Amino acid sequence: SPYSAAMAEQRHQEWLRFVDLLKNAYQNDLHLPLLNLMLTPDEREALGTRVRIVEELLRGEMSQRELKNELGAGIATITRGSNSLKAAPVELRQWLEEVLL
Amino acid sequence: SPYSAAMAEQRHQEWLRFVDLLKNAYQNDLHLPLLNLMLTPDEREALGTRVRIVEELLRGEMSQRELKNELGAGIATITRGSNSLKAAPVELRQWLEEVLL
Ligand SMILES: N[C@@H](Cc1c[nH]c2ccccc12)C(=O)O
Ligand SMILES: N[C@@H](Cc1c[nH]c2ccccc12)C(=O)O
Repeated sequence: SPYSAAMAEQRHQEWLRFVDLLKNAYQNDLHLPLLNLMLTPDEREALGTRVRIVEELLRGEMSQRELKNELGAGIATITRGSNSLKAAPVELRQWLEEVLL
Repeated sequence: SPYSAAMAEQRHQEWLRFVDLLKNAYQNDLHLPLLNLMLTPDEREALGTRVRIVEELLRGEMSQRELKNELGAGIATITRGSNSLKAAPVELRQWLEEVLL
């Protein structure tokens, strides 16, 4: 059932319903309460850490091992982060270099 | 070590940086690739489902058991959603009723 075409199309629309919800929360300055509701504390912590991983990977100064030890993350976490950043569109990465660095 | 005011301070700074990066991404129409970068596929799926949990809990029509069975979720997931909703500030909750119902 989970691997069906119907379940996949529903999943895509459900995700975008969240994205649009959050867009509107930011517009009405309800983003912080919404994200407190919608996420667990450990998810929020992971997201704060992932920002630093992306930042430091784009910066290119720390090695992936240095980065793991600085953040208390596992090597595999850093590697997933690196894989995802490698796959990101150029337009995002270019912007991230502007705003994160 | 993770259980200190210093680490709580740092975690919040890091979380707010994510929140503000994403705020900025929405302003620049880069939210979609940023969320693809920063979240896993199971995380996005879970967020899409949690929007439905919150929607159906506010609607008040389905029982929590009906909800669990419709979404293929555990009872305890529905319970966590219900707990967070009961604790939500009224401004957030009223706005969710507005936009989701
Ligand atoms: N998009 C990534 C999410 C992710 C996992 N670990 C990370 C570490 C850093 C940055 C992003 C990530 C993925 O699907 O795997
Ligand atoms: N803020 C909630 C996140 C959550 C977990 N499961 C949910 C189900 C529905 C809505 C929100 C949630 C929490 O910390 O537990």
